[PDB]
Formats: sequence, structure tokens, C-alpha cells
Amino acid sequence: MRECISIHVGQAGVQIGNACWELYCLEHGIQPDGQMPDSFNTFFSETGAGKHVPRAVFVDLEPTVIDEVRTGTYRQLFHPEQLITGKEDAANNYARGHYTIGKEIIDLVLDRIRKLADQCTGLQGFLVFHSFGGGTGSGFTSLLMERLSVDYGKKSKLEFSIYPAPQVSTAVVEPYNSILTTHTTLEHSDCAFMVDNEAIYDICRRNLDIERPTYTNLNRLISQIVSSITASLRFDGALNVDLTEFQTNLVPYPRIHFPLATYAPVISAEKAYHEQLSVAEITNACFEPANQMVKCDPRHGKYMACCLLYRGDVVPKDVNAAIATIKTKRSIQFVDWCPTGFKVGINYQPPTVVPGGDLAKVQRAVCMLSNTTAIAEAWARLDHKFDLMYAKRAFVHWYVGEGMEEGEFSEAREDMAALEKDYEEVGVDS
Amino acid sequence: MRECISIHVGQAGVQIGNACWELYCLEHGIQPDGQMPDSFNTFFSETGAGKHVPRAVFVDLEPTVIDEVRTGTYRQLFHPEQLITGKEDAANNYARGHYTIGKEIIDLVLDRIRKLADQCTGLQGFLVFHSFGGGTGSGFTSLLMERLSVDYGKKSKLEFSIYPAPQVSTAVVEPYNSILTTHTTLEHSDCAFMVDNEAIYDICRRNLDIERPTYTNLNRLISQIVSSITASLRFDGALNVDLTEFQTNLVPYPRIHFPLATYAPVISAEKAYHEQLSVAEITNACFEPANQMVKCDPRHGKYMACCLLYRGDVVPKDVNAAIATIKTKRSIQFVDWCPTGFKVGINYQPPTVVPGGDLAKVQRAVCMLSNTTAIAEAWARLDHKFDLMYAKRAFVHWYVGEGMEEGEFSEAREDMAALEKDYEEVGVDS
Amino acid sequence: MREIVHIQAGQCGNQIGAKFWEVISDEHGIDPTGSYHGDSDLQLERINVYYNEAAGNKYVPRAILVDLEPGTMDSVRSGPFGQIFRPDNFVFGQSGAGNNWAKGHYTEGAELVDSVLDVVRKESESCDCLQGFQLTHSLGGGTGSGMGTLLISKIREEYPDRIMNTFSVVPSPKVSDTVVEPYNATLSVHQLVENTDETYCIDNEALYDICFRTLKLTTPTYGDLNHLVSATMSGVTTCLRFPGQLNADLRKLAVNMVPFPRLHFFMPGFAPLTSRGSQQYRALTVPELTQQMFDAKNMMAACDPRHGRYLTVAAVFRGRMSMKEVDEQMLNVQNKNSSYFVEWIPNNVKTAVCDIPPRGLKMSATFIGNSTAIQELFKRISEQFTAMFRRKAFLHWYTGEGMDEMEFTEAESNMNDLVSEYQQYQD
Amino acid sequence: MREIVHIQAGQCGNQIGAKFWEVISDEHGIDPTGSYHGDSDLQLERINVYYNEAAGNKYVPRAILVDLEPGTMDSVRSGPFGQIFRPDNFVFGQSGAGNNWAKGHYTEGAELVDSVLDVVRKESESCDCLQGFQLTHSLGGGTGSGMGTLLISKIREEYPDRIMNTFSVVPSPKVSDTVVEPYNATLSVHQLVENTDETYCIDNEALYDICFRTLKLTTPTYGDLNHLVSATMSGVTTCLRFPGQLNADLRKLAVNMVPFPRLHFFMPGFAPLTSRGSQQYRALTVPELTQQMFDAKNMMAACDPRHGRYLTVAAVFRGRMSMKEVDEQMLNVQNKNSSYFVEWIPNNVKTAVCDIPPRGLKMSATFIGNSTAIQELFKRISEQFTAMFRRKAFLHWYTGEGMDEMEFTEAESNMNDLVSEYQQYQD
Ligand SMILES: Nc1nc2c(ncn2[C@@H]2O[C@H](COP(=O)(O)CP(=O)(O)OP(=O)(O)O)[C@@H](O)[C@H]2O)c(=O)[nH]1
Ligand SMILES: Nc1nc2c(ncn2[C@@H]2O[C@H](COP(=O)(O)CP(=O)(O)OP(=O)(O)O)[C@@H](O)[C@H]2O)c(=O)[nH]1
Ligand SMILES: Nc1nc2c(ncn2[C@@H]2O[C@H](COP(=O)(O)OP(=O)(O)OP(=O)(O)O)[C@@H](O)[C@H]2O)c(=O)[nH]1
Ligand SMILES: Nc1nc2c(ncn2[C@@H]2O[C@H](COP(=O)(O)OP(=O)(O)OP(=O)(O)O)[C@@H](O)[C@H]2O)c(=O)[nH]1
Ligand SMILES: [Mg+2]
Ligand SMILES: [Mg+2]
Ligand SMILES: [Mg+2]
Ligand SMILES: [Mg+2]
Repeated sequence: MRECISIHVGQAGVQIGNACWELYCLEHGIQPDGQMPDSFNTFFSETGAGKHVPRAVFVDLEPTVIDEVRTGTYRQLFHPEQLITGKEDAANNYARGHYTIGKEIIDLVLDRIRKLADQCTGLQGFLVFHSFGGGTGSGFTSLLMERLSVDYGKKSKLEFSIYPAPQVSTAVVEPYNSILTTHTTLEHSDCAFMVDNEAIYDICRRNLDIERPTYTNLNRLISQIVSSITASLRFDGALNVDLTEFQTNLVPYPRIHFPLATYAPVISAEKAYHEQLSVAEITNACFEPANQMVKCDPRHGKYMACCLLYRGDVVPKDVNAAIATIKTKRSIQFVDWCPTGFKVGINYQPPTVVPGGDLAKVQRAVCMLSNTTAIAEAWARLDHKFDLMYAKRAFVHWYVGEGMEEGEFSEAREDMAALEKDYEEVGVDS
Repeated sequence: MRECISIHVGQAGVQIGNACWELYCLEHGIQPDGQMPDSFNTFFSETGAGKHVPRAVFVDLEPTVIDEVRTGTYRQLFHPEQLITGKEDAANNYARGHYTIGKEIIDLVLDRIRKLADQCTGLQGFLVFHSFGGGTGSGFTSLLMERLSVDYGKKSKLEFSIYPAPQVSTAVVEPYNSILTTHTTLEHSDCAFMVDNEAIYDICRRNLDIERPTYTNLNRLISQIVSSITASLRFDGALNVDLTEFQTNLVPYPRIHFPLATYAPVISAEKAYHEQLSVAEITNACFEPANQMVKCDPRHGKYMACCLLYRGDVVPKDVNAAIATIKTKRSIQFVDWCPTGFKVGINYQPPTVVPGGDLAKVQRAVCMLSNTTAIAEAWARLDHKFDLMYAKRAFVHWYVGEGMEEGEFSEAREDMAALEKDYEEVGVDS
Repeated sequence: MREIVHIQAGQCGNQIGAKFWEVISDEHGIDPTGSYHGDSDLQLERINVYYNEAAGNKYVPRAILVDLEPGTMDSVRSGPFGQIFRPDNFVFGQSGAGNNWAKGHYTEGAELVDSVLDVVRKESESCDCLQGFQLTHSLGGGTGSGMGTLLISKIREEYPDRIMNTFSVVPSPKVSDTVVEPYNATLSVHQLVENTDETYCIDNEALYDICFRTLKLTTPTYGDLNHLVSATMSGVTTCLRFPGQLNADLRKLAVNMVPFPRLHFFMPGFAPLTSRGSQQYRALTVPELTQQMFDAKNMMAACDPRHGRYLTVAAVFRGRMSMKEVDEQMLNVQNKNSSYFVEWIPNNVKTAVCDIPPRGLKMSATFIGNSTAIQELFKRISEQFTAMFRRKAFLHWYTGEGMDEMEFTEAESNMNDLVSEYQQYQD
Repeated sequence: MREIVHIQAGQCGNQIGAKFWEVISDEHGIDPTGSYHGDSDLQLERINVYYNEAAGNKYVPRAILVDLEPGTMDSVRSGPFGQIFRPDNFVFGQSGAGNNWAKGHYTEGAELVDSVLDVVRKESESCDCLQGFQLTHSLGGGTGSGMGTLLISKIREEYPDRIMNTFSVVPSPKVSDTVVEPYNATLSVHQLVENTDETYCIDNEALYDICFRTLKLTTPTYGDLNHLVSATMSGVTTCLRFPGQLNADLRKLAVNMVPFPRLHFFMPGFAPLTSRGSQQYRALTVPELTQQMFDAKNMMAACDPRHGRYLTVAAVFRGRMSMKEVDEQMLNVQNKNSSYFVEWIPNNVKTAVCDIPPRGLKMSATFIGNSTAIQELFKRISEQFTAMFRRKAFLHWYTGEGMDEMEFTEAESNMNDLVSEYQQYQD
């Protein structure tokens, strides 16, 4: 039982999803044709004899990205009806995604999802992959999330989001889309892991010694985090964390559901031989700003809860030691209303590595998911960016053309202001 | 446990360090690739299986010297992150080292050091190798020492310094750099071993029968002294001296922490066969001015304390005899406030010799570390040199350009004057 | 799936169009007969964007060729690739327009245009989901300018929700080949302002400069000039035709580049561009391409970008490239050249990447800049118009075709307003 | 990592520059096509100091070639190694400067210089961390002197924190080939005083003496003379290009050799130098090299070092050598020749050693001396200037280019002040 349904929305979502599915296949020994020469059932349905099918739906409003999947290496892995494509994209326009273009495809995707969900007997919930900046990733996902929330209700929804960078931004209208999607994300998502491409790039250059990291490098890394999250369901070890468990531990208030993920160790084959990558070391490395997946300063924020998810050759005692050490480090401060802020998971399976990947094979790894006030800084910069453009009503007409109202923008901004304020409040000591 | 962290700063520091690491490897049976087909742990961390990594950081502001290490024979010995290099050097300018250029690299090096130190469970302290004359060796080291003093506090710092010669000086601005570094060295260093290239050259020509000794010859010799100092930690014998112990014995007053090191016997393969190098003989040779590592006259100074560190086939009784003999020698005078000025260490391991080295293999060796007032003469000549140039403000403008203030120079000179005066005072009998 | 309908009006439009078609067929592995002889499956995947599939393994351009003179048509049909075009898609008059916008817009062109409309309707019907239209022409003559504008108006009326793109070659005073150019340009510009969604301002002068100064070409021909334009055209729609890492089609580009409806006049650029001798002394790398693209000497409009500010730039990269590198180079350009970018649109640069490079190159770049400096181009034209109109010189001809003075007054006013608007946002 | 940008201005500058490039390519194992065909990995390690890496295993000099005449450019391009240079790095006028500093500095040169500036900016951008600039030229003509000086000023304005080095060939009265040399030299010297950080005073007379007396060369050519200069140039930057035992780059040398800002005029020397017949009767050893270097007959400036005092000497040794031996020989020279060294700078000698010797030799030495005797060179020039200026001879030409008499007065004053300053420290 214990199934998780994956939804991959827009280009970014699709591409991350590809990586994820490559990784899952390798982890469960499933070949690209669905054949496997048990726990894999959390990610795969099984049909007849020698066939396994991902519990996933891939959606884009344009055909190009999905068309690659159809033509490509994993064409036999997915059945055609799980790869859903329209004709025209949302053109970096939230309105087109949520209304004009999205209203044509949403019903169909929902129906397919329902069909998929009917096949699963112990649904844990949904993993939703999408960008904040694109018209489909924002507008469509927002719409989809609403519908899912309506139909399914109390099912857990976890969204992995490529949040836009401070500096390294690829589109002009990104801040608008980001603001608009955030509003909906607040009410319909149970936990949201924001990720920043710039941070990933820095990590790849600094930690992996890669001169020129491309999206394929990012995606692979991202997939690893997802694997760590779901390894507790797909294998078993000494200490286990379910999704509901995770939510209980990591989320102190309903709105404050934005943990930062960080993975350790991220090292090269040659660089790793010399390093003595102990449990204590990797744990320590988790709480350092340079290895973060979002650009921001934890030293200027406060921790409310951290989940530490260990995998491979790890025993409780040394994890405890590491936690103790972390406690005594003055530069890592936790809020006073959380006397112990550590949920700990330990799983026996070492991280498996993708052939031709950038990361070296290690005996132990860790994924830390931590709710820190520091993430509010990202929102502040994004809000600032939004405010400039809106001051001149720049590009606004486009959105209006596709049925959006100006009042929605203001509403969205207000919502984000309120959220930032909430985050500020929880921070302060009594 | 009992680890020592080595820091090698600038060209001189790097080159001495290379020699040192060659010697350590040979002593512990570690191959140039880190493999060893226990006590070695004092100098090496151990990773996984068949790998040992030096507890060392190599720093230079220019890439050239370190680049050799990367390309060269011991490229696999060090992990790349322990070899730290900037782009532009300090150009024999203390200011550039301490401020303009050094402020760009210091944080990074500190971080790495902290990482290194976290891996060690019984840190004894630091061995810092650098020149007094170079802009990096002076300015950068001074800065680094301050930071280390702040961060670590009561950890022992021992600095091995290539102090400039009276005659044989290679740069024009050496006296400025030397004066400036000395000021900082006073407050932040616990023990400082000054060494003079001219003296080493004389030794090589006179004692080793070498027509043309180069830096490689000096460095090898220097490394031996370091080995003698740390052999008490890296092996065990009849009588043992820790670093704290050494400090307690050798340093009578906080500022008076400048012992002169001398090594015996330094002999050729052919010349040694004829000599009957007894304990008494080598001990006697230690207290002779011709075998000194700094150019100066002990006959014109007074001894305050001497540590004698013996190694190899040595027994206490004969050491005692030697000490007694030394006591009765009128030309070797000790201050009246020290009725016994001998700390004695005896270690079982004979000195190992580097293949293709200038020194012959002996059954016994000795390293004497002695605090004599005679070293003040070096400071006097250096001060004199400084005073001439400063009389004309020669080269001063350069330093000012890089953010140094003229008042600092004067301050530094004053500090050295005070130090010389202090040294004078301790000398005099009551 | 996202078909583009191509229209060529007047001599210039036709000739550039021909060049465009030639390059595109080569790109998609189509030979002079319409048969696919390419290597890669990627060449055929999105062939339907520009080609209709005919019986017996042949492909035909979704192209309409329009002129008031049949000579141009003859020249096209007799060209290399002339036989690939649908015979029924050549819509030609017999008379010509005599460099008179009025003849093209109200008289001869009016009589002609219904046939063209009939053709284009059919072409629209044929395509499963037409994303829009690309018109190639000039503003200085009579057919391309008057007839072309008229056609545009008609098209937009019938397809108000489709994307309307033009590659418009503007008259420059240095390379001034005709007398009434100012009039024709002014009249057409006005119409373009209301009915096109994006307009690529191509300038002959700039092309010549590129050819002489950058390409080191002793004797450029119109063909050579046309080639540059064709390259640029190919660049814009690369994302529609091939796979990629980050994809932007015509709509996505417009939405990111046009912050206010009227401001849709682009200064295009293409990189790299090298002489035959100077090819061996260069680096095939993204920083170099970036460097080339933002340079004033590589813009295809005779305007100095340093005399205005960039509202937006869209950069389209072709070849296997690092996204990180692209992002760094684009951020660097905006940080270093802060003063040339409007401060109220953060991240003035939009990036798109297609994995398939053009033939002969491992990497290439196409630049679309929306600069307030384009006002210079309009201002000169306005001045020239004034110089003539103040004395009512040559007006009688236009009035003989049914035009009134008032239209001239209107057009001039409109253009001036446009210029003012650009100035406003420049600040 | 520490790139040097090379500039060549006027005929002399170009020709010496060419020689320099030829030697350096040989040293780094680069052939006439730009391809690396060397043996050792050390030859490529720091190749980026002088060469940009182009596509397809080729290296191109970071060199800018400047002249008001295209003949020089043609000569360079047609030379052995002419094809290695970037075609776009040749920046040439058509007219020439007619031995007129004013034409080079204010008129023709002014018109020219912006192109040069554009090139050099690009060249700076290309390099990851440019340490500075090396300009080769003469002070006696119009281009190298006037245009060169102008270029220097421009460069320093844009790169005030970078090292600015010149190899300046000065006019001597023995080998006086032109009439207005005194004027051109005076005007340029003044400018150099304020804007260059180190200036190598190269004298044709001294070169001839070296060739005739030391090299025993019956018929020296300018090429032969140029070779010497090239060797010297190579010597200074050996520490940037190769490994070594004690390393000093351009900055380190300046800091040790320049005690006061204005006193940055060096008398260079190179050792060893032998005839073909007299080569077999010599010792390849450090004491011999040292002996050669400090000799007055081996200085490349027509000044007797025994007529002044050394403020500082920097000695750069190439080859496998004993440091002790070097230190002893340098101390010996200062102790024995005490009277020729200023007494208020103890250890007047700075030493640097690079392990890689030049081709054909096992050991070599380059000497840079800052001697108060250089005043002799300036004094002669001043005298000659006075001789002409007192009668305002040839002034009219300069005034026709916009120059005023007052500038002449200023320059002369400045030079005199410089001379006085040197005398002061000589004592
Ligand atoms: N870049 C190019 N410019 C061209 C080309 N052919 C013409 N032109 C330029 O366009 C202007 C002449 O325009 P046209 O021949 O297109 C006028 P058209 O035939 O459209 O209408 P008529 O008034 O009926 O002749 C002028 O500036 C020419 O110098 C070409 O192939 N390329
Ligand atoms: N050592 C060398 N000296 C040279 C060389 N060529 C010329 N010269 C000397 O330099 C002086 C002539 O200088 P130039 O030809 O460089 C004058 P330039 O071309 O820079 O400006 P114009 O006045 O525009 O000709 C004179 O003393 C020549 O005898 C050379 O290759 N080597
Ligand atoms: N980390 C990562 N980010 C991506 C990837 N692909 C796109 N992005 C980012 O996603 C954002 C662009 O959104 P897309 O996902 O391409 O757009 P979309 O969801 O397809 O929306 P439309 O194309 O406008 O319909 C930018 O911030 C890109 O940098 C990827 O593979 N990995
Ligand atoms: N004993 C010994 N002395 C050395 C060695 N290398 C350099 N020196 C001495 O160190 C001084 C020069 O300082 P360096 O270490 O080269 O200079 P640096 O620390 O690199 O400083 P900058 O190069 O100015 O940034 C001189 O007194 C040299 O004689 C060596 O290998 N052994
Ligand atoms: Mg998309
Ligand atoms: Mg150094
Ligand atoms: Mg025509
Ligand atoms: Mg000339």
C-alpha cells in the first residue's frame, strides 16, 4: 500500500520529474521498459507480468517537453494517457495558466488522476512539481491544487517549487507569477519546499567542482532530496518517518509550512576519497549557509523545527551526539518555544547514484528539512521586485486581457505581506 | 589524539612545509599517495581505507608555489581544499598581506582551519611556517595569527620563522616587513623559533662539505628540527616532553619566548665514519656558536633555559654526565636566577634520513632549544637597518598607498626597542 | 500544432522572403523539390509549423507571395527554391504601384487584396492550430507599404486573437533610394502601430554597416543583406521548430518584451558574425556571443542604443550551452551597463535556449531589443516628411488616388505621439 | 591569472614588439600558426599571461599594434610570425605623423586613439585578472612618442590601479637620425614622469656599442639591436611565466626598485653576451654572469654608472643555480663597489630566480638598475632642446597643430625638476 502520486506540471516540473523517475527506476531495479528482472509499489503500479508503471501524471500546456518523453529512453515506462499535453502554452502568463488555457485541460487531468488514485489502496498523498515563475507552473498548478483540495480534502499535498532567484532570473514577469501562485499555495498546500537555482549552481561549482552546471545537474540533485523524503516509505530502517509524521513534527502553525531542504554530502569522486565523511560532519554541514538550496542567511533567522533524515550506514547514538553538538553551537539559534526542535529519521539503504552523475557514492547521506524564519528574506526581495513593476502597472494589461482583475494582484500582495508579518511574529522571543 | 595542525604561509612557508611533509611521510611509512602498507595520527587524519591526510593548510596569495604541489609528487597526499591560493601576491608589502590582498582570503583559510580542527579530538596547537621578510609571510601571517588567537584563545601557537640575515639579504624592504611582523608576533605567539639562512649556509658548507647549498638543503635541515620537537608526541621513549611542558620549561617570562634551535650532529657520510659521535660530544657541539641556526654570539650572551631533546640510542645517565660537563664550562654562562637551566627529553627513535639528503645516518641526535640573551643582537642590527631607511622615509609611500599609516611604523619600532630593553634587563645579575 | 502563416508583399518582401525560405528548408532538410532528405528525426518533428504536407513525401511552404508587379513573381519562380512554392499562392497584379502608398492601400491594392484574403483563409483552414502571421516588406515603397498595411488590417479583423508579426525594412536617409519614402513610411508606420503585435525594424544602412565593418565584405549585395535578415527571422521561431532546455515561442517573447501595447518595435541583432580571415582567431563560447549581441555595431537598426534605454531584451540562444553561464553573462551585462536599462523593470533580460544550432555553427544567438533609442529612426523620418509636406510637394499624386491632406496630418500626428510615448518611458 | 596586455606604437615600437613576440612564442613552444608544439607542461602552464586561447588548439598574442602609417602594419603581417596576431588588433591610420609629437598627441593620434581604446578595453575584458600593460615605442618621433603618450594617459585613467610599464627607446646625439628629436623626447618624458610606473630606458647608441664591442658584430642591423631589447623584455616577466625558487613579478620589482614615485627610470642590462669565437673560452657560472651584469659596457643606456650612484638594482636569474652563490656574489658586488651605491638603502640589491633558462643557454641574467647617472641622458636632451627652443626653431610646425609655446616651457621645466630630484638623492 502506502502509495504516493506524483504530478509534474510545466517544463520545470516535467524535467525534474524525468530525473526523479530515472532515480526511482535505478533504486527499485526497474528497467526503462517497465520490467524488473515489495516496496517499489509506493511509486509503481504493477500490471500482469514483468511490467511496472509510475504512479505519475505529467502535464504541460505545450507539447515540446512531453514530446521528448514520448520519443525518448523512458517511452515504454509511462502509458501514453499519463502524459497530457495541450497545444499552446501559458506564455509566462498566470492568467492563461489558471483561466484561458488551463480551463481546457484541467478536467481531463483530474479525471486521469482520479483513475490513478482508484488503483491505490493506501494513498499517502501527492507530490507536485512545478515552477513559481512560468504561466503553467503558476496558473495551472494553482488551479489544479484548488480542484485537488476540493475533490480529496484531507489528503496531504506536498509541492516542490523552483522559486525565482534574487539575481539570476530568466524571465521579466517572474515576480508577478510568483506572487500570484503564492496566494493559492498558502491555502491549498500542506507543506512547500522552495528551491533556488542560483543556490544549486553555487553548490555545483563549489562542492562538485563543476565549471558549467546545467539544468540536468540541478534536477538530479533535486531528485535526491525527494528520494530522501520518500525512502522512509520505500524502504525500512531503525527509525522511520511517515509523511503525516513529518508534517506533525515540522509544521508548528498551519500557514508556516515552508521548510528549507539541504542535502549532505555533495562531493566529487576524487574530492571525497580524502574526506572522512562522518555522521557528525555531515550533520554539521547541514546547518551551514553555503550548502542551502535557497539563497538566504539562516544566521540572521531562527530555527523552529528541523527534521534530519539519515540514510545508509548510520546508528542512533552518533546522530544523538551530532544533535547535541549542534545544540551547543551559538550561531545556530532555535526559538524559545521549541525546547527540542529535532525530528530524526534513520533508514538503512545508502543513497544510490545515477550512472554519469556529478555526485560520488557515499556510505551515508542526510536530508535536513528545517523551518527557519530566514526564508522570509526571499519573499521580501520578491515582494520588492513586484512592487516596483506594479508601481508602473508594467505588463498588467496582458493579464487583464486573459480575464485577470487588477484587484487580484493587490489581494495577492496583501496576502504575502500578512504572511511575512506572521513569520516575523513567530520569530520573536518572550 | 594529541594532534598538531601545521599552517604553511607564503613561498618560504610552503617550501619548508614540503620538506617537512616529505620527512613525516618517511617517518610514518606513508607513501606519496596517502597509503600506508597509531602515532602517525598526530600529523595525519585517516579516511576510509588505505588513506592518510596531513593535518595541514598551505596558503599563498600567488598560485605559483602551491601550483607545483598540485602538479607534483605529493599531489595525492593533500586534498585540493587544503591548498589555498589567491591570484596576486603581496609584492613584499606587509600592508598588502595584512590588509588589501589578505582580507580577501583570510576568512576562507580560517573556515578550512576550523573544519580541520573539528576533526581532531586532542588538539595540542598550531605550527606556523613563514618568512619575516615577504609581504605574505609578514602581513598575512600577522593577520592570521590575530584571528587564530581570537577564535581559539588559549591554544598554543608555535611559529618557525626565516628571519632576515645581517649580510645575505635578498630584498630591499625586508627590515620594514620584519619590524612590522615582530610587533604582532610578540602578543599572539606563545613560542617563536627564529632561523637565519646565512647560518644554515655556513653549516652546510663547513659541516656537510657542500660547495653550493640551495634552499632545498636548508629546508631539509629545518624539517629535522621540527621532527625533533614533535617526536615526543609521535613516538615514545624514556623521558618525554609535551608542548605545554616545553613552554613551561623554556619560557621564563611571557614576552621572552624566542629560543634558539640547534641540531647535532650534522655530518657527511664519509666524514662521520671517522668521528665517534658520543652523547657527550654532540651535547658539547650544541653549545658552540658555529653550529647555531641564527648568526650571533652566545659567548656575549647568557643562557636562561635550555631544552635538550635527544633521540635514538641514548640513556639518561650519559645525558646527565654531559649536562654536568656543560655546567663546568666557564664560556657557557647561565643567569643567576636559574640554578638548573636544563629540560631534558629522550626519545627511542633514531633520526630517519631523507633519500638523497645531505646528512648522514646517525645512531643518536639532539635538538637544543635555548633561550639566550644573544639573539637580541639580531634585533639590534635589524632595528639599525630599519632606522636608516626610515630616516629618509624610503619606500614608505607604498605602504601608505595600501592603507598603512606612518604611525604604525613608529609604534612597531617602539615595541621592538621595549623588547630589546626587556631582554637586556633579564640578563643582568643582582 | 502552432502553424505560422508567411506573407511576402512587394519586391523587398519577396526577395527577403525567398532567402528566409531557402535557409529554413536547408535547416529542416528540405531540398528544392520539397522532399525531405535530412538526417535527424528532429528536423521533421515540427515540420508542420512552416510546411504543409502534400502527396508523395513532399513539403510546401505555408507562404503567400503578393505583388502588384508580376516580374517579382517570375524572379521568385525562376530562383533556386522557386519551384517549392504552391503555384496558387502567387497573387500578383499587372500594373505596379509606382512608389505610391495610396495606390497600394486604396486603389490597385484594394482590387488585388480579396484574392490574397481568399488564399490566406484557405491556408488558415489547412492548419490545425494557427498561432499567427509573419509579413516581410518595406515601408518606403507602394506595394509592401500600402498594400501590405491594408492586408495586415484585413487579417487582424478576421484573426483578432492571433499573433501578428512583421519584418519591416525602413527607409534611411544615408541609403535613400526614393523621393516619397518619408510619406510612405509615415502612412504605414501609423497603421502598424495599431495592428501589429511585434515589428522587427530592419534598416538597410545598418545591414550595409554590418557587411562592410563586421563581415569585412568588400562588395555586399542585397542577397547578402537579405541573408542577415533571414538569419534573424529563423532565430525568433527556433523554439517553435526544435526541442530545447528553456523554450519561448512568439507569444512568450511578446509578453516579456512588450510592457505597454504600443511599444512593440524591435531592434534585432544576430551573433556571431565574423570575416573569413578573422574566423580562426576567435573563441566559440557564450561570453563571446553575449559580448557581440549587446554591441551597438551588431544591431540591424540605425540607432545608437546608448542614446536611449532598453525597456526589455530577449535573447535566443541556439546550441549546446550551460544555462548557468548564460544566466551569469546576462546578469553581468545588466549590472555593468545599468545606465542603459530602465530601472523600473528588474531583470530586463529574458532568455530562451534551443539545443539545435544552425548549420555550420556550434552556437548562435538572436537578440531582440526594445530600446527607447528607436525614436531616432522615427524622428528622422518625421523630419523628412515635414520638409516635403510643408510645401505639399508630390501630394497631388496621392490625392489623385483619392487621398486627402487630412490623412497626412493624422499620420504625422500619430507618429509624433508614438515618439513622445517612447521618450516618456525613456525618462 | 595575471595577464599582461602588450601595446606597440609607431615603427620602432612595432619592430621591437615583433621581435619580442617571436622570442616569446619560441620560449612557450608556439609556432608561426599559433599552435603549441613544445615539449614541457611548464611551457603551457602560464601561457595565458601573454596569449589568449582561440578555437582549435591555437594561441593568440594579447597584443595591440598601433601606427599612423599602414606600411608598418603591412611589414609586420608579412613578417615571420605576422600571421599569429589578431587581425582586429591592428589599429592603423593612413597619413603618418611626420616626426611631429603634436600630430601624434593632439591631432591625428587623437582621431586614431578611440579605436585603440576600444580594442584594449576588449582585451582587458577577455583577461580574468589583468596585472597591467607593456608599451614599446620611441620618444624621438611623432607616433610612438605623441600618440603613445596619449594612449598611456588614457589607459591609466581607466586602469589607475594597474601596473604601467614602458620600453622607451631614447634619442642619443651620436646616433641622431632626426632634427626635432629633442622636442619630441622632452614633451613625452614629461608625460611619462606622471603616468608610467616603470620605464626601461633603451638607447640605440648603447645597443650599437654592445653589438660592436661585446658581440664583435661587424655589421649590426636594427634586428640585432631589437633582439637585445627583446631578451631584456623577456627577462623581466620570466617570474610570471615559469616556476622558480624565489619569484618576483612586475609589482614586486617596482616596490623594491622605486623608493620615491618619480624615480622609475631603469637602465637595463642582459647577461651573458659573447662572440661566436670567444664562446669556447668562458665559464658558464654565476660569478661570471654577475661580473658581466654590473659592468658599465653591458648597460643598454648611454650613461656611465660610475658617474652616479645606484638607488636600487634588481637582478633576475634564469637557470638551475645555487641561491647561496647568488647571495654571496650580490653581497660581494655591494661591498667592493660601496661608493657606487647610496648608503641610506642597505642591501641595494634585490634577487629573483626562475628555474627555466632561455633557449640555447643553461643560465642567463637580466639586470634592472635605478641609477642617478640616468640624469646624464636627460641633461643632454635638455641641452639640445634649449639650443633649438632659444631660437624658436621648427616651433611653427608644432603650433600649426594647436600647440602653444607655454607647453614647451612647462615640459622643459618638468624635465629639469626631475633631473634635480635625481641629483638630490645622488648627493
Ligand atoms: N535589404 C533589402 N532591401 C531592399 C531589397 N530590395 C529593395 N530594397 C529596398 O527597399 C526599397 C525599395 O522597396 P521596394 O522594391 O520593395 C517597393 P515595392 O516593390 O514594395 O512597391 P512599388 O512601389 O510598387 O515598387 C529601397 O530602400 C530598396 O533600396 C532587398 O532585397 N533587400
Ligand atoms: N633600436 C631600434 N631603433 C629604431 C628601430 N627603428 C627605428 N629606430 C629608431 O627610432 C627613431 C625613429 O623612430 P620611429 O620610426 O619609430 C618614429 P614613429 O614611426 O614612431 O613616428 P613617425 O614620426 O610618425 O614616423 C630613430 O632613433 C631610429 O633610428 C628599431 O627597429 N630598433
Ligand atoms: N531547476 C530547474 N529550473 C527550471 C528547469 N526548467 C525551467 N526552470 C525554471 O523554471 C522557470 C521557467 O518556468 P517553466 O517551467 O519553463 O515555464 P512553464 O511552467 O512551462 O510555463 P509556460 O512555458 O509559461 O507555459 C525559470 O525560473 C527557469 O529557470 C529545470 O529543469 N530545472
Ligand atoms: N630558508 C628558506 N628561506 C626562503 C625560502 N624561500 C624564500 N626564502 C626567504 O624568504 C624571504 C622572502 O620571502 P618569501 O617567502 O619568498 O615571500 P612571500 O611570503 O611569498 O611574500 P610575497 O611573495 O612578497 O607575497 C627571503 O628572506 C628568502 O631568502 C626557502 O625555501 N627556505
Ligand atoms: Mg513551458
Ligand atoms: Mg611569494
Ligand atoms: Mg516593386
Ligand atoms: Mg613611422
